[PDB]
Amino acid sequence: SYYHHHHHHDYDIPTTFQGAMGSMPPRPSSGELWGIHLMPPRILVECLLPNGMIVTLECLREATLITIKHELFKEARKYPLHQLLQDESSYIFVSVTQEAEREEFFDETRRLCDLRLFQPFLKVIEPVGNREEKILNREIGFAIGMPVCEFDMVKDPEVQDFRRNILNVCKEAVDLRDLNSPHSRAMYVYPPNVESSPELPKHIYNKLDKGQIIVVIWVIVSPNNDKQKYTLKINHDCVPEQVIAEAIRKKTRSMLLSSEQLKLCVLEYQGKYILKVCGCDEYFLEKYPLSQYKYIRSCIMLGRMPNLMLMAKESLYSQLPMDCFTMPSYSNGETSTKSLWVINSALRIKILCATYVNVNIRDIDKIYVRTGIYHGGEPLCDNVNTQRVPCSNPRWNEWLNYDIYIPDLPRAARLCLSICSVEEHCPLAWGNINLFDYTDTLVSGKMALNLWPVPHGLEDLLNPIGVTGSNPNKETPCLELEFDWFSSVVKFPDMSVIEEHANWSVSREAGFSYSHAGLSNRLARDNELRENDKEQLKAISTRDPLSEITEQEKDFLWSHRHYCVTIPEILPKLLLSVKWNSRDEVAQMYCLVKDWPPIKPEQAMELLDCNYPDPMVRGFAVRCLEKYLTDDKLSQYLIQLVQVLKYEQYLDNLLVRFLLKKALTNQRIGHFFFWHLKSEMHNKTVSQRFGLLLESYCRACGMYLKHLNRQVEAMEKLINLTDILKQEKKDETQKVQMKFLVEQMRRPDFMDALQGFLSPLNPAHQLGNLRLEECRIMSSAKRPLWLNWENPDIMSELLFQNNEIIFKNGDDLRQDMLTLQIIRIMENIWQNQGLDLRMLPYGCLSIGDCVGLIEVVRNSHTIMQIQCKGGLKGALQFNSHTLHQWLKDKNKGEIYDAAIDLFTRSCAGYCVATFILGIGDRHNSNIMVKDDGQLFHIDFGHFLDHKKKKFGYKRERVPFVLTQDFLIVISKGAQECTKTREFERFQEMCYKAYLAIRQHANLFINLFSMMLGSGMPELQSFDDIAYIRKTLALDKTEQEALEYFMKQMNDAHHGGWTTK
Amino acid sequence: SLQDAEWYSREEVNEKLRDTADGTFLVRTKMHGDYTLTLRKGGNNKLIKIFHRKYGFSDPLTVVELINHYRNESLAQYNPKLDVLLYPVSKQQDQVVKEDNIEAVGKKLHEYNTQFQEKSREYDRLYEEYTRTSQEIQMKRTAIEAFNETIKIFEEQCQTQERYSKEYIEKFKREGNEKEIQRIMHNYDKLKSRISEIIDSRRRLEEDLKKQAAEYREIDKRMNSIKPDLIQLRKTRDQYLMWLTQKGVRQKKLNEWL
Ligand SMILES: CC(C)(C)OC(=O)N1CCC(N)CC1
Ligand SMILES: CC(C)(C)OC(=O)N1CCC(N)CC1
Ligand SMILES: CC1C(=O)CCCC1=O
Ligand SMILES: CC1C(=O)CCCC1=O
Ligand SMILES: [Cl-]
Repeated sequence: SYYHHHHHHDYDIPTTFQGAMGSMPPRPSSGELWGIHLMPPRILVECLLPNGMIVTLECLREATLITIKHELFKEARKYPLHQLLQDESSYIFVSVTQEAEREEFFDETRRLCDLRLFQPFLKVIEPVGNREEKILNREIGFAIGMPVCEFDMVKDPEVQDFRRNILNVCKEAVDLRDLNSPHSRAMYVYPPNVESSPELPKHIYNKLDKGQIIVVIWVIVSPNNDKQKYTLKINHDCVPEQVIAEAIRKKTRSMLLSSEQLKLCVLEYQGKYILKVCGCDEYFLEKYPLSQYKYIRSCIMLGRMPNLMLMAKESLYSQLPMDCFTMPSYSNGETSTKSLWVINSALRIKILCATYVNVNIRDIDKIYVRTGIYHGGEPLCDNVNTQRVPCSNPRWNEWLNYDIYIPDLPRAARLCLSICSVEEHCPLAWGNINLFDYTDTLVSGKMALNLWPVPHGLEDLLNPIGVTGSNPNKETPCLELEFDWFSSVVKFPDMSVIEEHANWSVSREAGFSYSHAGLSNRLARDNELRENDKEQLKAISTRDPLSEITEQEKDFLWSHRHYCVTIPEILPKLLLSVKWNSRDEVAQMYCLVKDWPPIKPEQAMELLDCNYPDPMVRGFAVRCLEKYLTDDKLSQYLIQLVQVLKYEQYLDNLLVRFLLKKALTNQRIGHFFFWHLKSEMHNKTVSQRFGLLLESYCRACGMYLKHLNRQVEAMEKLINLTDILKQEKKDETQKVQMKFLVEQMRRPDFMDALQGFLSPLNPAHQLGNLRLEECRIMSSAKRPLWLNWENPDIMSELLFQNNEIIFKNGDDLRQDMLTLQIIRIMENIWQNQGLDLRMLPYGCLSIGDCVGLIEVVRNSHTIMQIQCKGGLKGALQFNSHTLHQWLKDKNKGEIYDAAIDLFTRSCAGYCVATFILGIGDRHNSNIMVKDDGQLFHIDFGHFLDHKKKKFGYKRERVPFVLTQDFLIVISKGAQECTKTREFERFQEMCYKAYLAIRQHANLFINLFSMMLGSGMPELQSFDDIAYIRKTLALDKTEQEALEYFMKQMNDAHHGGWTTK
Repeated sequence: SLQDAEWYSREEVNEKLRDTADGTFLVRTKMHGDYTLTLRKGGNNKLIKIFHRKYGFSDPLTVVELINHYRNESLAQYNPKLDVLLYPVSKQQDQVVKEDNIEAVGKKLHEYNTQFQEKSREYDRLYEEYTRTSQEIQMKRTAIEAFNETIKIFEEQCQTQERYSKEYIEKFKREGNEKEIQRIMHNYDKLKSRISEIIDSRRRLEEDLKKQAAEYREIDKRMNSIKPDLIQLRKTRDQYLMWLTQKGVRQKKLNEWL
């Protein structure tokens, strides 16, 4: 009587799922030889000789091409026509690779497994393409992962025009480098790792003797071995030069040197050295206050005494090799064509036939093409075609009639369409086209458009945030169509022509007369506006991007568009208040933007999202970044910029040219600029775009291409390895798997590829030898590898003797990537505005399709481990105090007081960020505490309450609920923690924290706006972002927000939160 | 009636206006203005302020009075580019089996939400197979190119020896002819049957490609028949939850059903 004896007949258990052993889905991608992850340890390879003879060598997987060539010509003696062969030296190996291109293997030190051979065979030939140096485009196409020759045979002129034009940028960067060489070359390679502000927060400053630090300068003599401390006590804001002098002073004071003789010895010795950070490739190369470099300010906060090293400039300038940039092997219109403004007709578009429509005829009645014109928002009434020839061979030969005159199309206009099913309305596929091409030319003719599948979150019919262009996947709904042909290529009008039409349109407003019905959209006030109006405009200015503007407010804004120049930051709102369907209006907005005041980058980044697709706009936006955005602030927001490239109409554009230049000016920016582009290469919305761009970077970046190629190879090894652990070696004991992992890693190709390279998490840190005994597979079902390298620095000891990072094939890292980045920003916001809350945004990097690197924080345990270890023999109930007891066990004396302050600071910050970002429910196995008492969250899962997709609504969840465990520790050790001054303070941190992040809500909204570009199901459209609008309470006043927050925090805890 | 007008925050307005037709509408800081007509046009939401001191949009000032007139009329005459209040859609006791039980409407809310959440898994499940299949397909196509490209090298290799080999039959001949040409022919016979294998390999991939491309269509086919159910199930579930939130507040009681 449990189930009312009701059977489920369909239910079948015998191998019925993704649920059973429910983890790890990222497949598939292939490795060493076609159809197999890891080639056999001994393998037979056919060697095709120039005499036509197939001799077949059994040789080792790990065998070098020098080894294999040598054995081939020893074995080719035993086969006929031996006299027809040259010396082995007059030959090179060639074979067909897995990218389906015939690579000539020039670097014969490479091993048979590392070549990606498709089938195991090699062909012998004399070296064609006499510029061998040039056919190290393989370097580039390994770094990129698709061969350079795959671009060379692309028809599309835009792509080919991109490739040739973008070289402007590459030359200019390379020129900027070799300018004050060797200094500026070192400046490229080793840019100063520096906070944006020289100013110091009051809480940092008080951890000194009214502005003094103790440093420790290190120096060496012979052979290296012994080094000598020289423990200075300098000012916090003195430059590296000064610190270098004082070290030398102390070094070279003597009883045999006078006072003057010392000073004269100082000057000669001084500028022959520069400061290195002990333990990693970081250097202090320009006049910044010592506090400003990030290693110092970390050392101040952590209670550490910096360890710098005196480094000979010439021992450094030794290790910089020359970049030597080479121009590649790949090195208009008929006049009077048109003003688009001559064309005297409406828009109409012919919808011809969809081919590959995959639908149940039994389920669906009828199908039709929906369409519309867009600019982010839509220039006219959206229209469809009739529900003709439903399902089978869907064929309409209609002209759709769009009520917009062709002159009124804006430069950035786009047709967005979608095939639908029938109130049973329901999209099947979708696809968008730019109504102009890259050469400004109106689209006229026939276009075949292969469509994209309807994603998870989108219920709407049409999807105009989606990417412009046809789907690279052929076998998909191809809906072909026809645009109107006007007996001439129609081009978009020149800025010289628009600049005049605007200057006229303004003069025509000056003669329009008195009372005007719908005055709404023009002044009437003239030079003297109302005092009440001029304050209503600054009110609109202050509101966030997601507080949508009303038609009154838009008209209002537009009517005082010339006063809006006094309040530059209004621009985002003004632009959205333009009727883009009116060239009279638009032309004027082009003149406003032309010399509108520069604005701060955090506000000019709003202008590069999908709601601002215009060129003139996004120009101004880049113009802002060129002025203000520092090399620091760029590398914080780099992700949000690379993502935002997706929203540009054409390959060649000012943002792409800005970032590329910066990436080649700064090898740190470059390093992440590479990996973020390389990350998304699997995604066919950007494969082409990002490939092309990555080609440019890789051609221009100098030696770092060789460094990246190594990093790249390390990752591939690890992907291939875990891929086997996750497929063949599933259903084997840890013991069996671990033995497979070590077996593999001991092979020489793995020992080569995984040992001597740079951490992609921070290419400062080198990775030396692998310590395999500390290498192991974690307990997770994804089979993350715990990897451990010997830091090969001179001063490993002084920083960390062992580096270790987790490689995790399986999980889409890029949500964590973001939330951690968001936390990193929230920290800097709080702290630089004086209030110490210590977040630990641990490093995370996605380097592919659910493949990535997470930084291990050493000495930190899950609350669960703290309670597993601290838990009494008789399995009954864990004690709430065991956290607190464990923490005392680490921190004892005056130390204890400080560790609680940290735990109380870190906990307050991690409460507020969590509530605001709506991240996954916190619980004992995803919260961590460090020995020194810093608390921090890991494994965030989803972010903006993405499980509100299932039900949701006004859940406004508290994800970090402070159980007793936490409260006890906050209030030393008392009964009824809820009622102490220790906990009063806590609350006031949380209130001051929440309001800090609430007054920057623009930034955070914007950061999420810009991330819509990536295919995170968490960020599908602006309403996804809108949760943060509610959580911060931006509709209300700050006092109402404070009480809302208190309320929200009170209810989850059930008592604790209401005074002030 | 001004309170209980059928149609009478920003975010949950949009989730009610989400997936409705051209012409659909409803009404919504105190300092800013009073009420806010949120009219939908072609997928985007036009907000229009109602100022009160009379109620109105701007000049012609002479809440329920203002909205009824326009229901007959277009908003183009007040403000130029609004050539569009036809659908006052804000009822949800039209269907919901009219259930005045309240508790049984709550049970039904779970029922549909389970059926929905069940359906959203199968939809997510198929989207992955689709995208894995797209990947496995193009990986197959790129292999085929390499298979052909390989064979070209082997075809060229069986041709390459025909040049040198049959120059090294005619010259000499007598000098170990049977002992020589045998082991040149053996090589040549190993070479061509190897081609015969590689072609037989590639063929076998292409038959698999069509079976893949077949399955691929079936994933899309079944995706598109799960989508419309998934919309209407979701849309019925919003309305069953609206019906509840009308009568009794109980915002926290919802969580067990959902
Ligand atoms: C030192 C500091 C963490 C501020 O440096 C960065 O700005 N980043 C940006 C994100 C990268 N993944 C790590 C380095
Ligand atoms: C040729 C290629 C770039 C694939 O090779 C490497 O990845 N490496 C690592 C070992 C070599 N000795 C130096 C460069
Ligand atoms: C047009 C506007 C927007 O920028 C996002 C889509 C819905 C809106 O109201
Ligand atoms: C214990 C073993 C394993 O490693 C995964 C679950 C099933 C097994 O046989
Ligand atoms: Cl961690």
